[PDB]
Amino acid sequence: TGFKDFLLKPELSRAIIDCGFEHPSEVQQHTIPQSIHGTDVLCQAKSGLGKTAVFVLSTLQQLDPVPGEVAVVVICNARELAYQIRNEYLRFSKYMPDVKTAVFYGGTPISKDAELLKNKDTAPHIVVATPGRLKALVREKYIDLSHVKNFVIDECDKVLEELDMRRDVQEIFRATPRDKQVMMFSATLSQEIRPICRRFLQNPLEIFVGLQQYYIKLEEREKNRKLAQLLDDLEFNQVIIFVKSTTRANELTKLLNASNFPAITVHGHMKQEERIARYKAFKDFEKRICVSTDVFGRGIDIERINLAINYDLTNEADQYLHRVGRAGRFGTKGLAISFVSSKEDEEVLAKIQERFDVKIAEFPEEGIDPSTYL
Amino acid sequence: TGFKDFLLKPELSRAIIDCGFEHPSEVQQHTIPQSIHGTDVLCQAKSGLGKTAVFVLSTLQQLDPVPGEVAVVVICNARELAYQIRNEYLRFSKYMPDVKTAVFYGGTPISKDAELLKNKDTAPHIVVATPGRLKALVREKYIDLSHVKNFVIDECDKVLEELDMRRDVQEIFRATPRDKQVMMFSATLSQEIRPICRRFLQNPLEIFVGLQQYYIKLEEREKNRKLAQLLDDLEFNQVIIFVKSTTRANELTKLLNASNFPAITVHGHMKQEERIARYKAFKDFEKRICVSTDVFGRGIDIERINLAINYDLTNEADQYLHRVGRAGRFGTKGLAISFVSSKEDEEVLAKIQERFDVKIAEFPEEGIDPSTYL
Repeated sequence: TGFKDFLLKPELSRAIIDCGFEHPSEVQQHTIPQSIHGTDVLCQAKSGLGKTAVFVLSTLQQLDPVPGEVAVVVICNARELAYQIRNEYLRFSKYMPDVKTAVFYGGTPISKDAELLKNKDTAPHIVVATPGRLKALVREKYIDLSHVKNFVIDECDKVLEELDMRRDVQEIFRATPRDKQVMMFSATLSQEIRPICRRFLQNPLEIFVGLQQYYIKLEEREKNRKLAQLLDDLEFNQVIIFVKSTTRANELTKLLNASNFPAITVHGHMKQEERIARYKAFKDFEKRICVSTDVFGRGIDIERINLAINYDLTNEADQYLHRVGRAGRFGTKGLAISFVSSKEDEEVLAKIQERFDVKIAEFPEEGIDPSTYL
Repeated sequence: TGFKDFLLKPELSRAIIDCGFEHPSEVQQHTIPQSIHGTDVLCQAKSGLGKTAVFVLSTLQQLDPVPGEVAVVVICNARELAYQIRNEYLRFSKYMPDVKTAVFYGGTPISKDAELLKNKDTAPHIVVATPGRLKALVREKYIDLSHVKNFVIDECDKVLEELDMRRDVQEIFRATPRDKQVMMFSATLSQEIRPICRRFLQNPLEIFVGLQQYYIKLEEREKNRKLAQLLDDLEFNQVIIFVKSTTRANELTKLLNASNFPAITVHGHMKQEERIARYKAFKDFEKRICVSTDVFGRGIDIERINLAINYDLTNEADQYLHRVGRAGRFGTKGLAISFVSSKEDEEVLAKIQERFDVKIAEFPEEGIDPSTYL
């Protein structure tokens, strides 16, 4: 239990242990201890290495709940991301009954958010939101932000370069006390956006920047039968299958369900009500197979994924490393298999091995030992 | 026939007259005459003011076809845009039987492009392509670019800032003679991309930078019957109907098709194979009605749209001006009608009129004269 060295509340440490966390990532070791003191944070870390837990655990530790009073505000760029972030607040405030959280975004009647804000059972101490609706709550005085002590902007580079989101965020930022902690996070903080960020911070802490791999050389007409055989022989907990288009995702998923391989699919061109519903179905282990485009190529963390299959290879090596990264989370065991069915699959597979030193061996025809990836 | 003052081939001028062109836009007046001489061009012009006709008519005038020899190469960033550009070459080479053109992009077997390149009926003098596939044609020597005299990069700022496209484009650019004409076009040429552009030019010519509005105050349950009546009484060529959500787009479009109002819909939550298929169906006048979210609120240019209906009003005035801008393209006649069904429709309609000086009159109960918008 490495997080207990941060000297956090016993309710926090207990919830962190129920979430499977045992070793803090490097961004959390470099940010959490000094963020607890209320120091402003401008943080950059690579995709999926745990920036959410930084400001979630930090604000939850500084929080002392005052009833009916919003103390923490978190801003992101997308509605489902806000829903995801609020669900992380719920899981770490598991054993803090006094804490109440709410999320707000467009697409829902704003009158119901007003009622939820006044109710004594739902009056939130922590508010996650998208800039548009939260501004529509500040300006119609459905919410009071005169007591905010923690102001968080996630994906701050996108929030502050899009100018309609910047106006809303700055309107929200001017309803808060000036003597608050401000924290910003993004995997990409270019030299051109950092000066814009600094106009919200005051002397901030600035942080800047087991997987077995095989390939199979085959033809496109042989992918369906070889994949079905792979899923019958390999012993996996959950598998993610990456495809290069949405049409190939839906058609492959339809053939998997027809062949007694229960699978779901997530991609663009789909209603977000449906994208999230299947995301939760796969995340909560109702089906062991997920076919998706690069919409799940980065960041997604599902601990039961120990098999990633590149049904279609990527154009460049960087996306490949993020794809196979979905398996073997937190240095656990995993297995990655890529299909090489054309000329660029061979040059991109050729360009992956010099970049990372990995010899992506050809999948042996006799198969592999289950112990070598379990 | 203003284009005849450029002193172009009689076959070109004749095809230009069949395309309805009669007056050159300012970008074409400032670029075409000096581009005909083979002078390098770095051109910036606003969206939709005719940059395609600049390099299309210019290369077609300089072209003297040599059989089996590629003389002109055009690079864009998207596959459908390449298909669109090649179709513009077809329409202006209408009366030039010697000219042959081809387009190449991913998603198709590359062996068939090789066969099309060798065939004496299809060996192209002008090649439009996306950087990925054209590089895969140069490096496997399916195409010969040792004779290119005109090299065009459309949307050059996107082609050269994305680095996988820059590598491919520079690999293609090194298979061409160095003493060729190079032309680049984009609506956005920031100060940061122009030095990168100049490394391909040599002393280039550098060019840098009627709507009737009404509203109807009604209730939400009355929108369907009032819209159906509006589409039966008003005389429009094509109509765009803007909705605030994707669920309301699909349900409204389904009711329109049931009531003998053939319509299509484009929005998020949809497979992009399907989004584009309906975009082309509406753009090519197969159905006169399109229901969409703000995915078509900006930029989209369809000349037959003379009626825009705000079935759901926007949150802020800026998006309203872009929405109604889809009708009456290039200063032609148009008609805009917005539904006011709640309190903010009234304050946002209130805030539109001070910003733009327009008195958006209430739609008269007796209807409006067809002459006032035709």
